[PDB]
Amino acid sequence: SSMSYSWTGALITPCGPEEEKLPINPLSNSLLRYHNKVYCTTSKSASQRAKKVTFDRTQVLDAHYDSVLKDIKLAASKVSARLLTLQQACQLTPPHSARSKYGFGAKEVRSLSGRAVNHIKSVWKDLLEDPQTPIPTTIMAKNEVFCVDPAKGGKKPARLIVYPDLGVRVCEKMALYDITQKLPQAVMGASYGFQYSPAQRVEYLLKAWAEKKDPMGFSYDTRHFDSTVTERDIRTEESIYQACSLPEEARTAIHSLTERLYVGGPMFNSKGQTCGYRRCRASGVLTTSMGNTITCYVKALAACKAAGIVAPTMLVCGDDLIVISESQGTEEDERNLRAFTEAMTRYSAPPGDPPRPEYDLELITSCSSNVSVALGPRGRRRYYLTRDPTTPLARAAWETVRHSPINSWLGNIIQYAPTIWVRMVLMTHFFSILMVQDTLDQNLNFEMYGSVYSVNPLDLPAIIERLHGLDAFSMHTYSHHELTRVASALRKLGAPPLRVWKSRARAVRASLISRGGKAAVCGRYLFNWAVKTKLKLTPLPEARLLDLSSWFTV
Ligand SMILES: Cc1cc2nc3c(=O)[nH]c(=O)nc-3n(C[C@H](O)[C@H](O)[C@H](O)COP(=O)(O)OP(=O)(O)OC[C@H]3O[C@@H](n4cnc5c(N)ncnc54)[C@H](O)[C@@H]3O)c2cc1C
Ligand SMILES: Nc1ccn([C@@H]2O[C@H](COP(=O)(O)OP(=O)(O)O)[C@@H](O)[C@H]2O)c(=O)n1
Ligand SMILES: [Mn+2]
Ligand SMILES: [Mn+2]
Repeated sequence: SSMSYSWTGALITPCGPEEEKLPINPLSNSLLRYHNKVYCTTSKSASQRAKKVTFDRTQVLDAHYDSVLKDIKLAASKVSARLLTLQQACQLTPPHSARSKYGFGAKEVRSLSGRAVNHIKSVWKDLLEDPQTPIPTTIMAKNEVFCVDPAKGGKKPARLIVYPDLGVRVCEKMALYDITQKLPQAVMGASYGFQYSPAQRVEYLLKAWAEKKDPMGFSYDTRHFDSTVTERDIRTEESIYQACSLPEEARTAIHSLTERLYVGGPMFNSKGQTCGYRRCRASGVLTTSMGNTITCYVKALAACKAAGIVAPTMLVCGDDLIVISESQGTEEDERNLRAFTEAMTRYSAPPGDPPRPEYDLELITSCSSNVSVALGPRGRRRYYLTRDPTTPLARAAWETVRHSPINSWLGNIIQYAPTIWVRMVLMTHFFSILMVQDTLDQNLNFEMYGSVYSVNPLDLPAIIERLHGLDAFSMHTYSHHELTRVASALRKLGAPPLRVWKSRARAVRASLISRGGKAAVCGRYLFNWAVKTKLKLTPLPEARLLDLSSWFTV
């Protein structure tokens, strides 16, 4: 039926500058050596990304989907949501969020400057009163940093980002913000993924695998998900929102937003030229993650009914998906996943990689992360969440005039603290730099789902214990997979081997303990793995005092 995009063929122009790599990346050139392999996407590769995401889509709904949708709209019916006040909505604007054509910006919006408050009042009135005219959107390349893959044809092209004006975005929060904070949890329950700390996520997969008598899991990511959301998906989700107990002013605005923005609108490049028209999900609206994750839930859950996936347990993070279910022999299980894929493709959510039933939890990957196991001193199996370190390393090497990679180092040390690569590579380089910089106690930002939290480098031991527990400073024997992947990435990036890092880590332990105080606790804990004779670490009193709830939620 419907064509995802159409293109006037104007360029997808960049937004401001696109910083270049420098001839010395002086923070990360003691980390890895092949700074050529570390590249950043760019509006140049936008034309190529355009060509891969455009295609006529044909959706084929059936009674499994119809059944599922109703059980979800009934789950949504249990919801009460409230409008956000124009001012609440305003103060949710991120401090550096892209400014408005009408000369004002995140600065003024969060300050409740009267100029903006007015123009946003006039936006929201026109939202309620006119429920048809399209809302112009801006399309721009997305810039993000990757390592090259010569197997994947070199350098990825830049993901497309489409978003409305800054005044608009605040009204989406007035109409919809409250729903984003409740509906995914009300519809899916524990199937909802973005509520779990890494350890909590691991506990869930473990709980699920254990309660099958013969489990079988697989993962599913949809190829170019933002472009396979059809106009009927986006309206079907508006009727999921409308299932909720809402005030009448909200429903009007919601409906107007769906008709005028969400189901599609003309896209403008940064120079203003009409760039094309969009008939799919704009990645950039408030509902981008709620909408993906819920649309994904039904499609995948209906396709589950359609394949005869037995006793399925689901974990949905955006378009990524894990399904630990009941096995029907290796022979039938294979057959079902084809039915799954076919069903999904019939729903306009075709995969990039054909799913495959797996029977070993380490071999199942989704959300770029997998589970894994290590022994401790106790000879006892401890499970953790790890991932391919090739990209986190690459982003640890992004140094330009304008961006310093250290926040990224924090982010990883926090998120994948138990990993052999964080413990032995990142943590080593982190403190090694901070101490020489003599900024070991200057605060750092840790970013996650758009929230930023203030984090001080010397608190890392108690933070990591509240999130991962003391077992994180005692991982004895890593899996043969992890050992191979970590080795493999260090080679691929010209970083020194893990043997080397053990020598350098010994040193950082010395200076850290020799600074005493908090620095010394970082030594004895974060680098206990490094020493011939391990100190018996005990709980930290600070750990019990920490509130890390909203970190890994939404
Ligand atoms: C609602 C939401 C908002 C986010 N906002 C920001 C932000 O403003 N600035 C920033 O630097 N990072 C943002 N992120 C990414 C976030 O910081 C983490 O990196 C995120 O958990 C992805 O982890 P990952 O790279 O291992 O998953 P991935 O390997 O990237 O797999 C993709 C899955 O994770 C989600 N995801 C990954 N990257 C993003 C992204 N930029 N935006 C939205 N979803 C993403 C997708 O929903 C998808 O389900 C956001 C993530 C979510 C889910
Ligand atoms: N940096 C990012 C990455 C993904 N996303 C969204 O989350 C979805 C995840 O899809 P993905 O990461 O597997 O890549 P695609 O399949 O969309 O090409 C995207 O379609 C986008 O809608 C985003 O909004 N910002
Ligand atoms: Mn995808
Ligand atoms: Mn994905």
